[PDB]
Amino acid sequence: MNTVPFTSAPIEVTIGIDQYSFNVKENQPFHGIKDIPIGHVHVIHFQHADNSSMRYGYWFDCRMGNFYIQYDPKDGLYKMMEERDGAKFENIVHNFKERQMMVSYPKIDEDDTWYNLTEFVQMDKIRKIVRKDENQFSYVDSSMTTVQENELSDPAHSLNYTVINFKSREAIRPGHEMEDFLDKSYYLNTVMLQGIFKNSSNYFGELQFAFLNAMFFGNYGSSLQWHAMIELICSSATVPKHMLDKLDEILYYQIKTLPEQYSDILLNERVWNICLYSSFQKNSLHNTEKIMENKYPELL
Amino acid sequence: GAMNSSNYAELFNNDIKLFVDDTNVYRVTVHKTFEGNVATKAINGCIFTLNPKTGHLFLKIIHTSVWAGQKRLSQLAKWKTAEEVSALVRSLPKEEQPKQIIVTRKAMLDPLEVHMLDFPNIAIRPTELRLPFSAAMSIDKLSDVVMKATEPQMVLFNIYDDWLDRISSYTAFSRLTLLLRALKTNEESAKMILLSDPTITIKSYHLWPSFTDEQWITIESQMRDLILTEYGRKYNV
Repeated sequence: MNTVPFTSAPIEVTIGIDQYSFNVKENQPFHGIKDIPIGHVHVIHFQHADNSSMRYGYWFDCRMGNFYIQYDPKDGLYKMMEERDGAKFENIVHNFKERQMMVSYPKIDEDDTWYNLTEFVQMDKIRKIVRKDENQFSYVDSSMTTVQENELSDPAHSLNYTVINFKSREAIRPGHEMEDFLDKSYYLNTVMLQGIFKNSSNYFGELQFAFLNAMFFGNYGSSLQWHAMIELICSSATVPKHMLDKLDEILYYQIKTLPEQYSDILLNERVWNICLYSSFQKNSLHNTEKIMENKYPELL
Repeated sequence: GAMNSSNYAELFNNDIKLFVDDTNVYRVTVHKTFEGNVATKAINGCIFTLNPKTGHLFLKIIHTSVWAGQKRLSQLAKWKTAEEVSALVRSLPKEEQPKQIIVTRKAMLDPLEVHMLDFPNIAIRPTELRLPFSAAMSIDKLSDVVMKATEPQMVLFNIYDDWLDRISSYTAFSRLTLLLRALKTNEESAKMILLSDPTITIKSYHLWPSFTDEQWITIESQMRDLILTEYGRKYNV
């Protein structure tokens, strides 16, 4: 069980750790989060009480280093940093734990929700989508644009998701225009899976990362990417049985976790109606279709 | 974006453009089978691809053989239209290629956009205009070349005959649309108006009769009266 200590909390903030959230008051003796499960990526995220503009946060994996949070009064944000001195770090964490100045990652023993949202998400793949190679953790916020959004502006602060575009020469083989537009199997299986992702695990990891940035930060480009990657599968007549069954599970947990009050801004009516009711895979997503029809019958 | 009454002069500027109408590509007769079920029999069709400034009509004849053993023909017909327009553009010298292609039906936008990905500088647009190009098969010489075709064929016409010697493109297009609207509304009455005086003939190299300027004004009036007469008949107004 790993720990992300905080130097202090000088500004009132809502702190997210994965799907959990805690309100901290201005100058409250909050010194961090303990008992963080090893084996998963994690996201620690922030919304300031005095300016809800900019949700921002840090993707990290405690296996890769010792990370802490320190408020920067110049840049006005809680920053993640790495502590290279193992013994200094262990000594700080022991003191804060002894004085019970840390909140406990509040995982229920039965509860596989975080595993189920992050099954395919790996820190090494996050670090290729979010490029800042001097840090082992990745900063994301509300306003960061995608490479595809910047094509349609600062490249260093961009989300480098895989560009998916149904009306592109990459998506459409010369001489198979109708075939490739109406059945995206070529684009899914040869171009994206064999060509770019190498396997369904990397494809699912990107889809799951896109959903979590959409949900936790309200990142609009992330929401577009999540829907494009769902639509590419649902619009393909030929998909491996194992990929369809896994996609059903992935989407079920995403729809289960989504706050009901955010469904109107996070779910695209066109894409979900098309995927569940018109697409080649309209009858392949049993679990997802059932939770969508019971939780969000309005959207459909 | 979409072409309407707000930007109507754009049709007659010096930017090469084509209208594409797919409404006569897939044509069928519906009939009873021996067992009392219903079946369709395809007949020859055509793509109507028109430069509104020059009058040049690229009439691609669609022979019934292109449907043989194909499914979902109304869907395939849009993609075959887009394939043929794409092939026509690639066949033209660069200086003759259009800068814009306007489709008369929105259902042609995605098929044409996908076939023309190699031509990112050619704009594919819809139109808010209700154009009567479906009535092209009411022009006897165009109907004749389509129905006689035994194989796929492209035929080039000038749909304005020699009118651009005497009138602007704007006026020629207005005359064409009024003639086609009348032929679409009441074909028999329109053809009666065009052919009722034997002394005015259609030249071998023309589609329409050889009307003088004064005779065209009379014809245009009779066509407007036909459209208004039919509108009164339809709506009992």
